[PDB]
Amino acid sequence: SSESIRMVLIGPPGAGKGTQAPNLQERFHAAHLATGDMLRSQIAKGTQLGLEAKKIMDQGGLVSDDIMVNMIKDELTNNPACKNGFILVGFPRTIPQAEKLDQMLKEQGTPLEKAIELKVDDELLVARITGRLIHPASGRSYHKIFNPPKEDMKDDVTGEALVQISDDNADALKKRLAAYHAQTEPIVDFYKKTGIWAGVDASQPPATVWADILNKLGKN
Amino acid sequence: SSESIRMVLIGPPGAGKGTQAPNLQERFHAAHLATGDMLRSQIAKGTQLGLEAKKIMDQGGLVSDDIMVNMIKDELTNNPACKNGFILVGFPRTIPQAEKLDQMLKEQGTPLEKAIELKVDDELLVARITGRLIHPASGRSYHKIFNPPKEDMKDDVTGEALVQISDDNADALKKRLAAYHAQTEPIVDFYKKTGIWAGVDASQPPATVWADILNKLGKN
Ligand SMILES: Nc1ncnc2c1ncn2[C@@H]1O[C@H](COP(=O)(O)OP(=O)(O)C(F)(F)P(=O)(O)O)[C@@H](O)[C@H]1O
Ligand SMILES: Nc1ncnc2c1ncn2[C@@H]1O[C@H](COP(=O)(O)OP(=O)(O)C(F)(F)P(=O)(O)O)[C@@H](O)[C@H]1O
Repeated sequence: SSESIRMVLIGPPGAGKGTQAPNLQERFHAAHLATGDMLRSQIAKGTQLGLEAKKIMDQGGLVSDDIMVNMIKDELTNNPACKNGFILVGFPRTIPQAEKLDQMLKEQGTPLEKAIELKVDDELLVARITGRLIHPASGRSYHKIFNPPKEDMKDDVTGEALVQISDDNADALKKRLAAYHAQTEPIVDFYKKTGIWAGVDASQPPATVWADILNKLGKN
Repeated sequence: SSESIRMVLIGPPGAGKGTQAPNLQERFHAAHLATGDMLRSQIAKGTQLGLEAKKIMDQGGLVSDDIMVNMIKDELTNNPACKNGFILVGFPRTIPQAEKLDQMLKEQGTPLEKAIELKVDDELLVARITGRLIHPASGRSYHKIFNPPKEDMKDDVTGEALVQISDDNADALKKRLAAYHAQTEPIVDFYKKTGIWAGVDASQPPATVWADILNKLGKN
């Protein structure tokens, strides 16, 4: 095993998934699989799933549980980086999706090993979301206080300007945190019942949260 | 005038919006605006709007209303193809969106000249969706029964294989078409109000529908 990870990283907006996923990524050289990013990449390719997703999506609807799970499957089966495990972010989001994912990873014979849930109190989140900065290109995020860029409003690797989002606000966030707890509790619960769940304290500085995770992972 | 147009093309899936859109382009030399494609392009280009849209939905969410109109406004202001006019397809879809789209075009100085609704019966529609073949790379559509390709499952101009990506499923179709109606009836009613709506029987053969459209537009 060791130097392979098949896991699911969950947490509310503001917990740092975008900050940890990349650390995990480089360590295990695993594939960082984001659902929306997979959706878009597939629509670009002119694939049957991509086109089917495209038409049902750009028509005011959502893509089916199985179209998602069939795409994840396509990725495991073809993505080059999917051979040293993966890091699934933002999926599942309903029980049946967690259900069909397990039933298909089962098929593939490559089960999830961990479901890391990043924990942090809302009050801390709606306060920390106020000062986030994203390199629009890479999506590399920084925080003006907690993980500041080395140069005033500049991306560490490109020297390009960082930007803050209009939705990066207290009111808008409160609605999203509420929605998050209501829909993630059953999935968290699903992962507890199968024994792969692990809580991590996301209230700690980045490097401490990194270490906490690397430890709950059990590799090494 | 005469060979300039600013309009919306509304109608149920399987109605024929994609099949007629290029005529309108020939006739008027204007841009084809499909919000779905607009969004995905913004996202991929690394714009603040791309960034926000890909944050909202990529977290299983629904992209504003304002992000949409503002993204359309970007097309208009800065896209050359949009200096002749534009053939807006698949927007608006709600009334707020219609009110917001109107308000911006009002401020802009270029309000819609026409809203064309493609009408066809639900029984036919499900049939239109079912037999649909598609050339992925170019997006060109065919119907294995009402408008077949010259060579079996082959794109007329490229010879490249066609695909069946229209969610070929019994119930789901009739259920979705019901959704379109409940969603769309107010947009049409909103446009008869504004005095710019024109309905078109899209059940007739393609060229017969185009002549109906061109006459309805009243620019020829
Ligand atoms: N341990 C930490 N302590 C304090 N701030 C942190 C910590 N880790 C990350 N942050 C940050 O708080 C903000 C949110 O983190 P990040 O942007 O990386 O992930 P998330 O907020 O979880 C999200 F992308 F995934 P999204 O909005 O998509 O849910 C950023 O400003 C980031 O710099
Ligand atoms: N008037 C017509 N008579 C017969 N077949 C037609 C006619 N117009 C279009 N078709 C077709 O019916 C199907 C639907 O057409 P098309 O793919 O062009 O538009 P629409 O279904 O209206 C859509 F693409 F824009 P969308 O999926 O965006 O909602 C295709 O199979 C195409 O061949």
